[PDB]
Amino acid sequence: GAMGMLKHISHGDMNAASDASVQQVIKGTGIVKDIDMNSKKITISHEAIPAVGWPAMTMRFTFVNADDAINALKTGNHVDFSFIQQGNISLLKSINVTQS
Ligand SMILES: [Ag+]
Repeated sequence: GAMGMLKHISHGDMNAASDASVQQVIKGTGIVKDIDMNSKKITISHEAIPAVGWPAMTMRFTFVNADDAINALKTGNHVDFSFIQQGNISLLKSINVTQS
């Protein structure tokens, strides 16, 4: 059949929102340096993240649930991630592999 559904392809009609569950979810980047699903800690050598105000250091991030991203995640991989600060505990919400 002739499938030609005239939708707003014109990127300017903002009907969809990029936000949903962003409660100041602090985003950053760095190279994964270790993954421990057992204690749910992922030690990532992370860069200067100005959103939290932390310099380029190696530190572990606690995740709530092992996602498909976290499953396909490997050490040595340069990634961009998103977490929320909880005292000293950096609670990893989501993680994106940008360079493997
Ligand atoms: Ag740190």
